[PDB]
Amino acid sequence: KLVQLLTTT
Amino acid sequence: LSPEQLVLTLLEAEPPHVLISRPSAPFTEASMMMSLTKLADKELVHMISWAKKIPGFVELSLFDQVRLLESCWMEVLMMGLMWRSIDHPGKLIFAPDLVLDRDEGKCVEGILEIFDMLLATTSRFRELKLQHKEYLCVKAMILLNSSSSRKLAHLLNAVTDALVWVIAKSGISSQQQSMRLANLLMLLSHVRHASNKGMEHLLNMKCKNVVPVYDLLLEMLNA
Ligand SMILES: Oc1ccc(-c2cc3cc(O)ccc3o2)cc1
Repeated sequence: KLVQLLTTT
Repeated sequence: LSPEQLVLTLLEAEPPHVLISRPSAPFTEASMMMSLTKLADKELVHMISWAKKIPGFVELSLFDQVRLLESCWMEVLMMGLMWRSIDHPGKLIFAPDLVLDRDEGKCVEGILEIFDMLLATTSRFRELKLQHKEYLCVKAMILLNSSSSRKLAHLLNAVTDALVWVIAKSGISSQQQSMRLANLLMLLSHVRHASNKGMEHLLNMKCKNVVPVYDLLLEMLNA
């Protein structure tokens, strides 16, 4: 969750 | 990148205004925690984007970006709450459709404690007449100072340099530029304190499953 938002725009 | 331009990019990183889509009406303990958790969850999404807009942040290791956010998120939320509440003494403007009074904090056990803390710190920033640009630098520092290593210190130093600059523009005495810098930074201790308490209270609410499951919020709360 935190990681996917940090790797997507 | 000069201090002024760095401050400008922080302004451009500002998350959008958030509402919880709740028809105006009195509050209860079940609806208050419902709204507070639902709001925090939404703001958390916008906070991630905000951080990525801070020059150099996405240049940090993935391990650092995660640990920085996981440890400071509540502080950043509460710092935002205080800036929004600055021009509304005696009120905590969590959201346009979520305005709370101190007595309303009595609907939930242990939250009145945290509200007073928030109201006090807010009142403090009010006395100092916190400026928007200062709010931008301060919030940025909270994230960067809530601990690739060198890159971080470099970034933290840049933002710190931006705060000094903002203070220098106010055109006040140098001695008063120092007094103001220290007073603004000393308040971060109170924001970090109201944060730890807000987490403890929230964690306790989770363990009791009194608040719905918000994937992002749950993840951030657990670690
Ligand atoms: O912008 C903000 C700032 C703070 C909160 C928030 C939710 C919440 C829940 C608790 O049990 C205790 C403290 C809290 O503070 C939510 C949004």
